[PDB]
Amino acid sequence: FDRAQSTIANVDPEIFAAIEQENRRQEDHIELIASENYTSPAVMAAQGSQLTNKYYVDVVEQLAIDRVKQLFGAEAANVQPNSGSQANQGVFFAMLKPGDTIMGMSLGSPVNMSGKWFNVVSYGLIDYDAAEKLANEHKPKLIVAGASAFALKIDFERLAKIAKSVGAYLMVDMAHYAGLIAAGVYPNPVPHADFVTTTTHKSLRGPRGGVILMKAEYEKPINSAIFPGIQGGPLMHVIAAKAVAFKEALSPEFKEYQQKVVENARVLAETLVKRGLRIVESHVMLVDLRAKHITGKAAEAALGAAHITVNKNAIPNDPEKPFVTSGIRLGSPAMTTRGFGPAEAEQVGNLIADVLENPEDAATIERVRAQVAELTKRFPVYR
Amino acid sequence: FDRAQSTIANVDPEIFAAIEQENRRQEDHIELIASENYTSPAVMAAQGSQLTNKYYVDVVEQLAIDRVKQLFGAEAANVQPNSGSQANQGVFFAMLKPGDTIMGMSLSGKWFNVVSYGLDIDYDAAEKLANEHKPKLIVAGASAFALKIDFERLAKIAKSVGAYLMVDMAHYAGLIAAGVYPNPVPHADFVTTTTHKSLRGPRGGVILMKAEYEKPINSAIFPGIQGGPLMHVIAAKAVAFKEALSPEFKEYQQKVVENARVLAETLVKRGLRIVSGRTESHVMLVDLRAKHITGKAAEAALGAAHITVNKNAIPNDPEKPFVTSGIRLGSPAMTTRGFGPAEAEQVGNLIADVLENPEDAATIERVRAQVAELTKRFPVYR
Repeated sequence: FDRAQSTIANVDPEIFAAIEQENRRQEDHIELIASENYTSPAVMAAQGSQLTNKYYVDVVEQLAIDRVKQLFGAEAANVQPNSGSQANQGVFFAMLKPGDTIMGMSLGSPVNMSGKWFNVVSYGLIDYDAAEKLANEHKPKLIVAGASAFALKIDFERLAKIAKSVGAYLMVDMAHYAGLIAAGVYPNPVPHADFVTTTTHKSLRGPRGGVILMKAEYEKPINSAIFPGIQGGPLMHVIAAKAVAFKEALSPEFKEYQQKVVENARVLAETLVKRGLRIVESHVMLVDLRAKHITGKAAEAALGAAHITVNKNAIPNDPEKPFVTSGIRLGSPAMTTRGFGPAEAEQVGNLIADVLENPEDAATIERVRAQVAELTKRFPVYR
Repeated sequence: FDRAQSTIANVDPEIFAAIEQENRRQEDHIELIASENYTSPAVMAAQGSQLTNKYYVDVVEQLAIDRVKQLFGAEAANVQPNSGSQANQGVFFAMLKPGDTIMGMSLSGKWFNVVSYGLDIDYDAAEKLANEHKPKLIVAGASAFALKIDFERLAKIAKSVGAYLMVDMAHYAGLIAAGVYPNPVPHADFVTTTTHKSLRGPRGGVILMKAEYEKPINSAIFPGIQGGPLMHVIAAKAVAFKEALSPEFKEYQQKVVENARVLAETLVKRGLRIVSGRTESHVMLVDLRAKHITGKAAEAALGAAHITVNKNAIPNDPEKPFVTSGIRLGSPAMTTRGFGPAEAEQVGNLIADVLENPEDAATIERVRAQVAELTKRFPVYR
């Protein structure tokens, strides 16, 4: 908060100004990028604590491990990774040898994989027969699925059977869905997978970081490779922040929040459809913009000028170049965190359509900016 | 501070209590582990900021990069790693391929073939080993600074066998920034460091490199060093780098060196032997054999008296590795919280008092009370 940040103001005016600019950006924009969120003051205070000075499991780390195990029903957990990528790579580093074969189920999908360090084979997404055939041909040591497995409603039990039949581990990256899974909205892969990775930010609404969940059989292999003797001191301040976020996620309020996220996304989608858009039980949607004769890139820019943040995104059979696109992808987690409910979701849908219908018209952009300002003033992120 | 961490108190009493307990531990102990320090309120506030919500280079990251390049005269920098060891891995895995040979010089075999040169410096013998094993990369670390290795000469040896030269300066980076120790950057392909320790920043790492290596370092997928940055932590790094550029930081390092000199001289007056670190250093290794106490026993007894040190083997140590005949200790942390030469001398005598009667309850209690007077006078954070 104000007093704490004031400690930066006179020692480093440039960094103070950058922080203040970002605070303003977060307050003044309606953030609809589906991976984005606003973590709590408690989370931030934990990672702003004196735990940064700290270098036989620390109480803070045991709390984080115990809570994340509880949240997902996992047999074991490692909370040391500093990112989703570090979590995913950490599984490969721990469990595999150079040149081992990894089979990804993809739509960097489903995770980024190094062709220098591994033999990476991809199954394009479902056809369980074709996946099993490919697995038998390539004999992967590990099969990995990600966001697309959730979006496409993959049967994780069935996938686990396929992995086991060819002698492969099954890994699932649930980062894009972790908060919803914790709330029971989406199926939990943990009972079925050997490894489940996630970010601690995004729909889990925690600090930036990662976690590896694993069956107890793989606790030692994971922890014998992912520990301070090899990767150096973990960030115990960030681990404390993870613990705080996991306690929040265990609460009934968090379940209600995720239900509100789903409902707000439904209302937003329904409003866009009423306003003539096409939508290609979720927190995220892909909007086909072609009926409004605007590209994804132009829509992203125009919405941005109106203080509404989205990402351009290719649609299926997109007629535009991949750096142009015919779509935008947008989600409800962040607007829900700052207090928007169904009425506000519908307002946002209408503001979006207003911009798309006249994207470079100055008066339209000004009116929408003013309506956005009413919303952001009434629903501040941080008080 | 109190208002900020108060936001945790009712939402997560268990974590709040753990934080309070750690705050008390930092306050109530004299920390002499040479790698430990206390970073500034500004650094903490940066990494406690809303930058955690933020997902072309961000102004914050460009400031961090530019400042660390300025601090060390580096051609390029990557400020992404989250520990010293992770900075090191970020070089190995970006620049090498599976099975490549790394030659370490010092006092992961699944991934690389590691050969070790054991450390007056025998450059010919190091060169001979390098010619036999043809390492793709030679790494020097803390022992290279402690032993006064000639980095220009080591760079020539690396070139002569076809190896990159990497130097890990984590244990000396703050001294190097202040001009007290030689800077390896002009001579090495890669220089890695922690941002904490003697640089007194947030916990993290940095890779410094010659300009031609910026792209391969930044692009590596494996093992997940790159590819999801913590912009709040990067802002904290930037703050620490601005601090390190200041004349005040140089004065701090001069005080660190002086306090270590006083500590060492006091311990010698009390009948201890300094193996290494007696002059021009923040760190020293104490040979305890004259006091007939193991490093393990010394660490434990000093800990009971609220003085924190690490046991550490001495050269030719007769004790088991978990036991040892020495302790390693340093002045950075005590200097940060305001101790000067008078207090450094007092600390030296308190240490000796414990070493001389480690099993005597009255001695431990007496020293503990003296330690409490010092820690109360010299709080870490106000």
